[PDB]
Amino acid sequence: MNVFNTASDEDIKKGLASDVYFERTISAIGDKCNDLRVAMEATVSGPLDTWINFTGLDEVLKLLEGLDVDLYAIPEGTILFPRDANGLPVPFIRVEGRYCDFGMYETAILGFICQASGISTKASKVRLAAGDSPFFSFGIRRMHPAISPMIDRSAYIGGADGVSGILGAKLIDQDPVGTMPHALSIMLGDEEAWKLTLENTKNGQKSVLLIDTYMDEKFAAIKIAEMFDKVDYIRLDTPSSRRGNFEALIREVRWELALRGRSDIKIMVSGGLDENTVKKLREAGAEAFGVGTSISSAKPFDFAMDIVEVNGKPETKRGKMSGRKNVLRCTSCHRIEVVPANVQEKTCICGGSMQNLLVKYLSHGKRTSEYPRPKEIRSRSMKELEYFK
Amino acid sequence: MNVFNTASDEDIKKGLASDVYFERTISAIGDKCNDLRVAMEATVSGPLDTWINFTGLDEVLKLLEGLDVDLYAIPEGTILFPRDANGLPVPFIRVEGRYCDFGMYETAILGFICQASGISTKASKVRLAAGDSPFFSFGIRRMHPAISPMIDRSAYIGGADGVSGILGAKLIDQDPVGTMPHALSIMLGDEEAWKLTLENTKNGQKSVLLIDTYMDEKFAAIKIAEMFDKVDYIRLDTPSSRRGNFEALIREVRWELALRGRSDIKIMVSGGLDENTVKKLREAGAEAFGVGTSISSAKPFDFAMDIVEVNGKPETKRGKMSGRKNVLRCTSCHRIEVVPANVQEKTCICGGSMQNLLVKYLSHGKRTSEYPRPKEIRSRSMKELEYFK
Amino acid sequence: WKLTLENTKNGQKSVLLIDTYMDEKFAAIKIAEMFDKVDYIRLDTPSSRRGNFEALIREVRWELALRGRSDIKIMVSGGLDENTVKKLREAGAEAFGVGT
Amino acid sequence: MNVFNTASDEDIKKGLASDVYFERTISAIGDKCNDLRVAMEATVSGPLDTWINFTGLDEVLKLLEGLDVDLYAIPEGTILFPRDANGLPVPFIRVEGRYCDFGMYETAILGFICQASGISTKASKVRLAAGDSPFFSFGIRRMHPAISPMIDRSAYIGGADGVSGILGAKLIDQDPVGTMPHALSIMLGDEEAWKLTLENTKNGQKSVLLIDTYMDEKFAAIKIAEMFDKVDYIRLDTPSSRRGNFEALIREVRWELALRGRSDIKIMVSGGLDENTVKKLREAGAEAFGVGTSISSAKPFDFAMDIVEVNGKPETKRGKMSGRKNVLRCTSCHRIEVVPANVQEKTCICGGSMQNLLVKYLSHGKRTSEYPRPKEIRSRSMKELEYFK
Ligand SMILES: O=C(O)c1ccc[n+]([C@@H]2O[C@H](COP(=O)([O-])O)[C@@H](O)[C@H]2O)c1
Ligand SMILES: O=C(O)c1ccc[n+]([C@@H]2O[C@H](COP(=O)([O-])O)[C@@H](O)[C@H]2O)c1
Ligand SMILES: O=C(O)c1ccc[n+]([C@@H]2O[C@H](COP(=O)([O-])O)[C@@H](O)[C@H]2O)c1
Ligand SMILES: O=C(O)c1ccc[n+]([C@@H]2O[C@H](COP(=O)([O-])O)[C@@H](O)[C@H]2O)c1
Repeated sequence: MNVFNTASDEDIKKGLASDVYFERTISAIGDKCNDLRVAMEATVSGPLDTWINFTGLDEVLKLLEGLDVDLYAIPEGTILFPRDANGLPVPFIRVEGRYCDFGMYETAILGFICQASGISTKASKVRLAAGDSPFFSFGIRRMHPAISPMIDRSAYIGGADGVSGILGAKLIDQDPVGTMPHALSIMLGDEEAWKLTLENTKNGQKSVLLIDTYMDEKFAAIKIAEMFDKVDYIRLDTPSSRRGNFEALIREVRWELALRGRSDIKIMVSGGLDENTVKKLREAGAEAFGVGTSISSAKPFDFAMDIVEVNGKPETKRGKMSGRKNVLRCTSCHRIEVVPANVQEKTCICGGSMQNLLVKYLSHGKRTSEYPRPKEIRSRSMKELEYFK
Repeated sequence: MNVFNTASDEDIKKGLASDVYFERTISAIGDKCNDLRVAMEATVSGPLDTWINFTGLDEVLKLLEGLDVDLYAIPEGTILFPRDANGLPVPFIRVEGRYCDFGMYETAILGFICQASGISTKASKVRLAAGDSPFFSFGIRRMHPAISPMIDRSAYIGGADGVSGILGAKLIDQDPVGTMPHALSIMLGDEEAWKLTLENTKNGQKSVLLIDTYMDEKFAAIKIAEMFDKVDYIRLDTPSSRRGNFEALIREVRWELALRGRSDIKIMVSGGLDENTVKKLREAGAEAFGVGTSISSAKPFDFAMDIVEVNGKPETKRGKMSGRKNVLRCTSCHRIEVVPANVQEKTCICGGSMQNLLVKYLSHGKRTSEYPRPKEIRSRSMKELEYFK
Repeated sequence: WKLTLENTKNGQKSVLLIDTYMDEKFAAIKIAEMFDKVDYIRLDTPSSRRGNFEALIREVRWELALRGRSDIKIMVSGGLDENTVKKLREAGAEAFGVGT
Repeated sequence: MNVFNTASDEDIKKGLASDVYFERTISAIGDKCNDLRVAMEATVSGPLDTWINFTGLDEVLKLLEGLDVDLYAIPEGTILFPRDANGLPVPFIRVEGRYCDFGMYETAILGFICQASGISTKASKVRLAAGDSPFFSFGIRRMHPAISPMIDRSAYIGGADGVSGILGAKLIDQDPVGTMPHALSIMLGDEEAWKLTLENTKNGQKSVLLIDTYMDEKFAAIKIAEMFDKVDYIRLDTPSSRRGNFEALIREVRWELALRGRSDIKIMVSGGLDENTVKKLREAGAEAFGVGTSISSAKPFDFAMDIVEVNGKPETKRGKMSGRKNVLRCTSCHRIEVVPANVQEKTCICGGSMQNLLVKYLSHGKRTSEYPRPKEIRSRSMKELEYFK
């Protein structure tokens, strides 16, 4: 339909971004369509050995808005495990209405939550490792450009303090983050590149200088210390083959700077960073992190959507549990317990009462509240990430 | 800019889908821009323990067409390793021109080849395992819908005989593939669902019936054998928790059918399939495969783009090899050898002569040939996949 | 099933083997809404159908409670071990037939 | 019923050695009994990563003789894998008749083949490792005495040249094997014990002297060499805690004997022997082996018996393949292929023709041939063990 190999928002809204057997089956159903009301629930088949930071539901609402459907879901930014206290699959969203009215959208709805959720969950992990130190989403270049804005949104909501993509920055309503590339230094030499970068950085923003382009990080650090003065960060993006012991290198640089009484210069690292990498380099002395691929490429959660009830009667296939359900959670020990939809709360001297986490976002196609902006959502997940060490 | 969290083709064409430090650095360069001609080469830092089936270059050409740049690259569908006979990084594409003229596109260019390449490479692996048996791309639902068309294109070029997505089908100029979903059987019961599916399938296409919704695959298979007649395939999408030994189950079904002299009914499997899974189930008796997540979620190759020459002089950073280069390959023992761009061919009694694999696709922004359609490209990769067992 | 029930007397609990033809889940529903005095339901799931015996057992227990028949207890058997027993018990199995 | 916790032959013949639910179910069936003819086949669920040397069928015939049943089976001593060329379970015996007529015997029939088969299969393994060297079944003391005769029978049929048990010896029609115990040496001292043993050994039999009771095997070996003359074997049953390197010790002894030109004295080992142990000690110089626990305690094969057809119609449960079946094998490349009972032979240019391995041993309760004696059976398994390295 368009220039690149992508689906326009129109196309996806028309049911064009889907597996053909859906429209073909709806077509086969024909007249019976009018008489088939169902409730479908999305659950995680995917990785069960990890909690998840739910994200991407905003996209689902924009898609289903208008159809005569009811939509329940766990708010984005909520963190929990895929199975509850008793090993039951936790339903993340429930859709109700005439099957033929939205059935062709299964592909898109899953797509909206699988990939986004893996991203935000990976970012929350990095968030835990980075501690008080700032980290940024630097990985849109590893994924197809068309989805670069949602990648940065999920990395942000997941915990990133900032983002490098222009469009994602816009979406989360923050200024894009950026330092200087090796290119500048390869074209103009270090000195010229460093001077230019400093002359071009204004208040409100910190100075960052890339130093591993030509020299050894240690001598490049000395040269900068005794050449400039207003340099906030020094960034090391050490080539893989020079990374014998990145931690030892970072200690060496910090020592060499303090010796010259320039321990005011902070260190930022980037390049093939991970939560493990981040934790180690931080204990080594790195105070800022540029994290890309590990986050932008997070494996998606394997969400599945199934009809759990038909025309009021619980009905499913082998492997699924039938009936509409709610997701209750203790107001205290954040314990979960999936229950039949006719149960709204449950007591538990363990920690007060258990209240439903599901929330109605659409009623007959209409929104039931104003949707939170990214900042509000990541403010929620940071509070929720609290209960996870 | 648009409804969903995506970048429109306009946005990406405007340099909007990128890391801000690129435009910011180009901006800083200012007047010097006119005097900075560079050649940048994309190489695989990514997985080195595997060959790659290069895909996504078509998207790169549509992006760079118009800029006053020269573009060299390895044609899509070429299969090779990231390092050559002597462990040197193989350059997959080279761009030449004023740095400020395209420098902001680094993010998009990488995005176009990293993710697509992982997909097509994973599909070639499945292609090797499926043997003569047909397999289809069934995984767009795991990834964001906006990029569903490129996913199916790469799975196709990589070896898939067919694809389930509507838009991807259109792009590769083939009819979308589809069978029947559990939903149909959950709403109308098996019998009704099976009868409907058969009545709704026309010549040119084979009949496929999903059987694991309510019954045990074995008894559902008997019931179908002695109930219908014109049923080409039987599809098993056995729930994970019922998959004690999927291979043994498949043998059991095949035996039970032959006993009733209905070995004409073929078996198709789907659900969490892998190349290993595919190889085993095929040795077990499965004759068709629906492969999703393992392919749609393939890890991306970690491509990196660097300035390798400036205003005619070889120049790079630590970790990269400078100078423009060519990629020569033996016409026989498909051996590779990266060399300086002033070397077009090399002899080698090992197998004739070594000829350059790089091909000029853009000259001063103009195409230098008509771009191949998906069918032509996968016809190339199947020939190339020949030299790989 | 009818024969087994008619043939079981007081002092002893009723036990019905359910995995012979149907999927344990649907066989469990069918029994719940067909009988009433069935103490135990026994699953001797064939090895090749045992993808995740624990998950299957949870599925059955849920499907029964939904129909308010959580009074029906579950017994497992077939290639059981102390490890197997500990896991299936945490899964919801209340009786075990342990052989080999 | 008797002194010890055993089932008399009467008890087992009466259906007393069984799981109660069998008679209880037959009882429940009542009048329908007259109308329920079935065919049940025994298959190996058990270890599938190994071939099996089938044994114990003789016991099954003595149990079923008289009942109006037909019995097919693979002859004892046949060696093969549990699954055929295509991964299908191989049926080892088939019983046909009124279910109520023998159904209570399932427990006993399985018991007769599971444990015996593990024993004979383990012995064939030791047989392969022992090579040309003789080994004996020495393990009845680890198992309940009541079944000591069947243990030695299976170890013999499996490959043992001799057996230590009195009753088992009788059953295989051979003289029991025996050397001298530590007791004799603990009560009378070595010299007296050795002299007594020699004075008490007659022609036809070799002399064997236990030497590790008091001295170091090396010095005890010297002492014997220069004290006696007609000593055929020297037996080392070195205590576990003295077995630092049993192989090195054995080499040391052999050297010390040859030095004194007494390499005519052969060495026999015993104590915690295995096929691996046997292979190593044999390469070390041991020429005879006393093998116990590893054989007498062999894990049983997990045989299962199921109704595969009812009143002429193929019928089974999930997990089993229905219908009566035959087991065909190539007269050459000893390949197997289970097929429907209406197939007696199959061609295969691979190696002549495939002929049925199943053999009718009972017809209406009557034997259809004279049953082979143990010697004939192990003569068969040694020929069959040929095709296994
Ligand atoms: O400097 C920036 O603002 C910047 C923004 C986005 C990505 N990057 C670069 O891309 C690399 C990190 O991506 P990755 O996948 O190796 O983690 C690292 O070498 C950075 O120099 C750099
Ligand atoms: O039937 C189709 O045409 C079809 C097209 C695309 C995806 N699917 C389904 O999605 C599942 C396979 O995706 P996956 O990631 O588990 O490999 C499998 O259970 C199929 O039933 C099915
Ligand atoms: O139901 C009984 O009373 C019964 C008594 C003894 C043994 N069994 C069966 O034998 C199997 C268990 O033995 P095992 O070695 O697999 O643990 C299991 O499938 C049961 O159905 C069953
Ligand atoms: O000497 C015999 O005739 C003899 C007959 C049967 C068993 N044994 C002994 O029992 C031991 C071997 O049994 P095992 O289970 O350790 O292999 C070994 O120490 C022998 O001395 C010895």
